[PDB]
Amino acid sequence: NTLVKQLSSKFGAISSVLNDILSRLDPPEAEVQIDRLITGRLQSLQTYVT
Amino acid sequence: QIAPGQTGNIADYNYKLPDDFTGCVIAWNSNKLDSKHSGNYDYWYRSFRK
Amino acid sequence: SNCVADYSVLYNFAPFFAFKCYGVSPTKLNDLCFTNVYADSFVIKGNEVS
Repeated sequence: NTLVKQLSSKFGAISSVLNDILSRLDPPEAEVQIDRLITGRLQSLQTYVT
Repeated sequence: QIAPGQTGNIADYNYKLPDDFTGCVIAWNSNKLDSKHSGNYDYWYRSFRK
Repeated sequence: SNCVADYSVLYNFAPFFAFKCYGVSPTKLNDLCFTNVYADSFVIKGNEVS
């Protein structure tokens, strides 16, 4: 439940929904917002697996 | 206007760089070489496109 | 409100000194882009544009 609920967090991004980031921003900024979301999800997956 | 992530008549219809472009854009004032009092037909922009 | 906004007209109205967007990038404004639209119009000095 915790791992799924972490998907709703922004982790510093404008929006927690990946499709909103791709729709609103051009590639060079969207990549930064995505990298922030990736970092947050990577932390959540490593915590879950550990 | 000649830069990654830019928009306008040139970025949109004449010269576009990739958004992961690397390299240098060098610019200088050429008023004493290109200017003509009657104008110069040879220089234009596409200004419309599909 | 209740308008099908088309943003290419801004480029038709004038060349611009600045066009900085936060949370959205140019050319992505032709998808759903606004909810409650407010346009704040004012005159400032060039040194104060930043």
